[PDB]
Amino acid sequence: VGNREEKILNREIGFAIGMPVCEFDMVKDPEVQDFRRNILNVCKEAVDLRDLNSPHSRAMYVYPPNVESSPELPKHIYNKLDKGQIIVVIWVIVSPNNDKQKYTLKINHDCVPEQVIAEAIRKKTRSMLLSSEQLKLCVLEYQGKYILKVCGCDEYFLEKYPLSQYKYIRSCIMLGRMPNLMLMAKESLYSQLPMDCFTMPSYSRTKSLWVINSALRIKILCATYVNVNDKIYVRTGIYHGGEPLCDNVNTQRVPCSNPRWNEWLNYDIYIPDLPRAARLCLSICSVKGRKGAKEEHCPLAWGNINLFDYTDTLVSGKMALNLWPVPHGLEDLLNPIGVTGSNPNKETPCLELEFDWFSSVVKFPDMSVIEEHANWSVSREALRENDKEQLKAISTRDPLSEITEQEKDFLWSHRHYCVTIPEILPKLLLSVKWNSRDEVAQMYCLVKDWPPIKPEQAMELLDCNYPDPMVRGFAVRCLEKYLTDDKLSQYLIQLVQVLKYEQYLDNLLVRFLLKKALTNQRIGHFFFWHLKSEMHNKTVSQRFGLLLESYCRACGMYLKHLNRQVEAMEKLINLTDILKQEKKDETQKVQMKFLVEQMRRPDFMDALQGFLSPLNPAHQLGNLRLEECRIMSSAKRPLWLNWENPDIMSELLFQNNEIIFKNGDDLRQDMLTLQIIRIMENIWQNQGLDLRMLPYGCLSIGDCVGLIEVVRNSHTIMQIQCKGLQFNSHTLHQWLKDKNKGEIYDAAIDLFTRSCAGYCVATFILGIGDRHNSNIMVKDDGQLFHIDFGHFLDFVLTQDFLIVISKGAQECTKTREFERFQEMCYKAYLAIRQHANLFINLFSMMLGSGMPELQSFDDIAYIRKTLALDKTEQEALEYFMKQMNDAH
Amino acid sequence: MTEYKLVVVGAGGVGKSALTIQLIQNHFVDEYDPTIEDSYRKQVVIDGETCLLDILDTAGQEEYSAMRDQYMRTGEGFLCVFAINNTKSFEDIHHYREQIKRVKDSEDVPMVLVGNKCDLPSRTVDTKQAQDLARSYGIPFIETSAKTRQGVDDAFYTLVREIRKHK
Ligand SMILES: COCCOc1ccccc1-c1nnc(Nc2ccc(CC(N)=O)cc2F)c2ccsc12
Ligand SMILES: Nc1nc2c(ncn2[C@@H]2O[C@H](COP(=O)(O)OP(=O)(O)NP(=O)(O)O)[C@@H](O)[C@H]2O)c(=O)[nH]1
Ligand SMILES: [Mg+2]
Ligand SMILES: [Mg+2]
Repeated sequence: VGNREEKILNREIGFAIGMPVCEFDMVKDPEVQDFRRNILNVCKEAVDLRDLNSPHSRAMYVYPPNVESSPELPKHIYNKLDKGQIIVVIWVIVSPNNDKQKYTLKINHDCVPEQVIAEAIRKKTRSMLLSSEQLKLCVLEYQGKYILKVCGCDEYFLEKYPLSQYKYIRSCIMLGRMPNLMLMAKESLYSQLPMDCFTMPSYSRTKSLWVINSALRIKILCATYVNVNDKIYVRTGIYHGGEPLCDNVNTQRVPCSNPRWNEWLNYDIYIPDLPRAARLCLSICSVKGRKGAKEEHCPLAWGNINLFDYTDTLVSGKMALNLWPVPHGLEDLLNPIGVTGSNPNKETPCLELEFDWFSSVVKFPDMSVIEEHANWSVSREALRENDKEQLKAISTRDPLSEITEQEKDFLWSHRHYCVTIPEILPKLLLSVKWNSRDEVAQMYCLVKDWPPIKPEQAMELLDCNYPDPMVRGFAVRCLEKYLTDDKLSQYLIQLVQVLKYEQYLDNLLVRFLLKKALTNQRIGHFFFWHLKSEMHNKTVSQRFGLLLESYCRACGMYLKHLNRQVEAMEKLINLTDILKQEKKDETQKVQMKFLVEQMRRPDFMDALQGFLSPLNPAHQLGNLRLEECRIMSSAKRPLWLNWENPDIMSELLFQNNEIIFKNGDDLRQDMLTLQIIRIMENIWQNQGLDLRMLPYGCLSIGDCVGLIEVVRNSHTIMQIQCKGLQFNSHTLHQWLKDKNKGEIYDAAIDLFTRSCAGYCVATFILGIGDRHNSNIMVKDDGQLFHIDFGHFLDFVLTQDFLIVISKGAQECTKTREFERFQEMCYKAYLAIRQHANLFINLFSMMLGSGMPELQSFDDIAYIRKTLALDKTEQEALEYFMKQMNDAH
Repeated sequence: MTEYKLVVVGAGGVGKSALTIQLIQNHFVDEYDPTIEDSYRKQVVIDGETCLLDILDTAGQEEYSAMRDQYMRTGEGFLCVFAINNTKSFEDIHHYREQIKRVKDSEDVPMVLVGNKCDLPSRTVDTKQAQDLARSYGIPFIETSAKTRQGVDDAFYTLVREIRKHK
């Protein structure tokens, strides 16, 4: 209650989320107060998991192993090693002034970290000498005392994975670099671990629906807070997710001067037929067209309502709700995919409703009644290999393939046999008439004991197409059994967005994410920032705020570290804001004079030093080398920031950490593209194709503010032609030769044509636009990559690139080098097409976000054309070869 | 607080590791433990100049020949060691010194010549032949033994004051 530590904790988490937690106590919503109380056992669950095998389990929480998905190395990666072995440099600190000595070892890549240490102990003991005292004392007491640590960052090898499965070692093998690892004592790391102190907060202390012989009707009494700029009306509609359960109905047009309706709207649906996730979607529309002009319908404000509350009670009686402003355009007068709930702002259009009052409290039937009605329907209703093969054909369809009404009836008839093919469940679920209690009851029973499926397929059951709780509960339980922490971080942004699709705060998906965020701090780091970046959106600030509160209440001492990051970001947000407010027109020189004069301030220079990088919490940021900080030459004044790496062996990784801070552009689309590029590269690497990509780090921390990783030794191909004085078509091959001479030249041409192939396929499939010479960059060794992924889903090859691919020849298209090049594009294009369902799922899960290029499924339908999903795989290759050989 | 960066180079089995280990921890090894690239450091008093020595034990095996370019760019001085049993030691020691002057185009680079295992009563290399090549390269020469501490200090200390000549 008034516990001194709780008053301090409540103040600390209020600084991290941007709003005081006393505002949550003011909320009178019984669902909100129930969430704060009932979510706490998830906090208790994860804290107990951290303290299970202490202190090793606490070290695993704070420093979890950044590990790859599979220990198996592909053929082309294994051949990069010297007869299966890898050379690793082991370091150790000796002087109190941080002096270092090294051992270089040639070990198998399979060796666990403890066996790598066993080689160093063997090498050290062979230099000294003792008999029956070396094996007895030295070997025994030097074992179980040390661990391996990456030189330069806070990554530890705390688990007995194969050494090559760690992502740092895997990258050194693929780049030719040599791993630099540091030995340190276990008790030196355990002494630096924080102490857990999680205690429960103070706030921790009659008629069935199917017996209602009536049709659904809803009143619209009147509205308030409307400003005129002819007539207005309210458009309503019962929705199950994004699909309407019946025809939409409007009200009689009333002049906007004084709006009163007081009319009952009848809906073509029986009350016993209302599904669990049934929602009322309504809005207020204006009609502005008379005397010579076609009348125009535009929505003023909107607002959705759950027909059942979180206690499975059908809403009845009078009700008022404030409506939300129109979204970024709309493709209709209604917004079903919108969020459900009343607007906290009370100077907004408020609409007073009245739902039918039946004399008793109406509840949704429990599963015992539902299962009994299901067996009644199937009993009243009382193998062929031909259509059995067709069921497999329907299973392989992409999630946006039009399933005809004949195929829907075909799937639903064979609903008991398609449990043999469990991946057909999403196709079967969309062939269900959710406005029929007879069908939904039988569908509840089949999903009740449905065979679990892969995480990539179960995430599809979490987008806006599947709002039923039983369907989502099955999808969550599939993730709880099969989703590793590696893949959870990979699809974390998608799984965070689909939280908005849940109609209740206390659900099963949020408990799975919160538990994993409090069990893995690498997860909880980005889990925090994805939630925090959207706290400005008042449509989700209450859900994400209450979730952040429960996280920050049990995340441990990492809250203190997050508050350093928040305060550092708010200082950068304030600096770039007034930089735009007062110095937008002034030139870059006087802008810099203002910049450095504000960064020398103590309050500022204290907050921007000594904190973890939000791009990667393993990267420590120390002193701000403001001599190297500058305002870049872009539209919205990006801040090139340079910190020093405070790690004891920063020189072995990097002494300076350069990060771009952008304030002006929306970075949500750049995140998604870079995530997909990362996934495409993982698909290509796992099946032979060595196509090196470069998905540099990018993180959105708020409304059009975020961080961008700086890639080193990279030059825009304009900066290549600009040094060399106007455009020419052979300069790219010359600079790549001037930086790669002799034997090194052939490898640079190799890396160039592979990265160029991977980005020709990536930019074509994703359909990213506005590709010009200033969007394409090249590294020193020849790695090509792209930047600025502002627009996608709205065919690249240049004579300059082909000359480099064919090693300077004139007839580059008729070259054996070029034939190997396009063969890589063909194998890479088909590789992405075989995983087309995964990429379609990721895009469709991101529809709940407010991204401009992702508002409807028709935006996602662009990749169906580039991947040619309606045609055959060969017909798709024929399509790609013609599209990518047009001229060029 | 002067720090001298020394690099011990030579062929495999000539004793370049037993030389350094003999310097620091007053010890001698009989096990041929092949080295790739190790580093040692210890404070030494030389002519009143209390200085730190950063030694870099290299690989005598030709398998890791690509690693020679980097430690030859960073080393201030080099401790070329040959085996007084192997005639091949004096042959490829030409390539070692000539490669040092290739990554550092300067023809004059600190580099004292060392020949280990002088304690052995059976030697197959003449002392004058080493002093002949030492004068040809304009460099000193120290005959050493790693098990008897025979001038192992003098072999390194000469290179420490040899680097001071360039500095
Ligand atoms: C924390 O105490 C040291 C624990 O070290 C270890 C623990 C377990 C396995 C190997 C080692 C280990 N030992 N010696 C190393 N080089 C080393 C060699 C000689 C000296 C004495 C000197 N003045 O030249 C000092 C040194 F450091 C190295 C280099 C890489 S690993 C390692
Ligand atoms: N008797 C005797 N043996 C010596 C002497 N110096 C070295 N050895 C022996 O010579 C062998 C080779 O030693 P080592 O230092 O590993 O040679 P190296 O030049 O470092 N080999 P590498 O370059 O591959 O690491 C060992 O068996 C060692 O005991 C010495 O002065 N006397
Ligand atoms: Mg790293
Ligand atoms: Mg050696």
